[PDB]
Amino acid sequence: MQIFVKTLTGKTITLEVEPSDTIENVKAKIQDKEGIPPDQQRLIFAGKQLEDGRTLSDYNIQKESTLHLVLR
Amino acid sequence: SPEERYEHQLRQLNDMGFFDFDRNVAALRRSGGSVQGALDSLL
Repeated sequence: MQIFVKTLTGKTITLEVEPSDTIENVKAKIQDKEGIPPDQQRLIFAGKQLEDGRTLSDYNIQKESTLHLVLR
Repeated sequence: SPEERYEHQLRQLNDMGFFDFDRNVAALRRSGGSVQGALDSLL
């Protein structure tokens, strides 16, 4: 499925992911597309900072959901 | 006025799921307009 990741400068990144992908995996995808090291990434969705060992389905992130990326 | 001044950052915060207007304005005032800097306080 596709999801979107939006930065504070307004760049929107489109990722190909699966429901059972972890947050760790999503940060790696982000690195592959944009060059951002995973240790610098904070992913935010619905007022929560997403934790590396949880999955997208754990957070009810589904088709065409949008996450926000904030750098440390 | 902070509400006009931070209109963009307030929209960003709402899109991120932070809906507490007074809490958001206060955090942005303390960080000088920085969402990045306001985020620890809001979590």
